[PDB]
Amino acid sequence: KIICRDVARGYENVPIPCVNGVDGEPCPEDYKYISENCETSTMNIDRNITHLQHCTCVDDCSSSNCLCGQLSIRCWYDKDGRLLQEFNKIEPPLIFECNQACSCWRNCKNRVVQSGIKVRLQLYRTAKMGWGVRALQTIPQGTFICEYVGELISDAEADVREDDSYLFDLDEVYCIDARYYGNISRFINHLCDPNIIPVRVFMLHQDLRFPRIAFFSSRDIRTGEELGFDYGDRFWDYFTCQCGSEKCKHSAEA
Ligand SMILES: Nc1ncnc2c1ncn2[C@@H]1O[C@H](CSCC[C@H](N)C(=O)O)[C@@H](O)[C@H]1O
Ligand SMILES: [Zn+2]
Ligand SMILES: [Zn+2]
Ligand SMILES: [Zn+2]
Ligand SMILES: [Zn+2]
Repeated sequence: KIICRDVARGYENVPIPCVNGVDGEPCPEDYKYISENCETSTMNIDRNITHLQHCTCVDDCSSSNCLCGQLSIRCWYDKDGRLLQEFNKIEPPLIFECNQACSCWRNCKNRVVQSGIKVRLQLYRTAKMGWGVRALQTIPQGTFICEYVGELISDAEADVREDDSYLFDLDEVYCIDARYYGNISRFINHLCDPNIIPVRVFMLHQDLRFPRIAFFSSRDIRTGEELGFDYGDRFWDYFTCQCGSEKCKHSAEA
């Protein structure tokens, strides 16, 4: 049987199994699973602790006076760590989580992304799109899913790389390249009917060149459902969409 118990090798809060019920391809081995972003050449990230804006809260950061919440416009997390229904899912705001400069505790309410993966996912072989990721549980709208993790590289570097299949733009542009080093998010396919959205988030640094990319569910997700986001019209403008949705706008057909 083609199967891996945990492609993350214990690095995430939960296992991420792999299965293939479709064809003869073994679990992918042509990359290195990493749970946090890496660098090869240095990006010279502004890690200066004194450049962090931070809050003075000594409660759990649930009040509207939390500076970090104000930097985000408001804290968009409800009491359970889910995005509020009012969250702009078309044009998400930048999220500034609490950090090591804040007065609050590490368990405050403004630290969802930095607390890591909580939902049960599976790497699996799709019918027509290669590998994909699907839910092994129901997941309410607004739930943090996973971060787009990979190798941070410059625009000029991305421009000369052989394989652009695993690039996520941090638009002056830097990219996250998950080709050689990446997490579960490298396997998330494009869907014309998407159920997750990427959100830019700041945690341990606030170097605006380098937002981290957090996927949140955009609606309730059912068990077994493939996870997917909108790669965008510019990406689509070699191969055509196989999402198979009645709404597909990028197939060879339509
Ligand atoms: N909607 C879609 N239709 C056809 N291919 C898709 C797709 N979304 C993603 N892909 C494929 O997946 C690549 C992005 S990386 C996503 C994981 C990939 N399916 C894998 O097996 O490793 C794209 O280059 C394309 O090959
Ligand atoms: Zn606060
Ligand atoms: Zn806080
Ligand atoms: Zn704070
Ligand atoms: Zn489609």
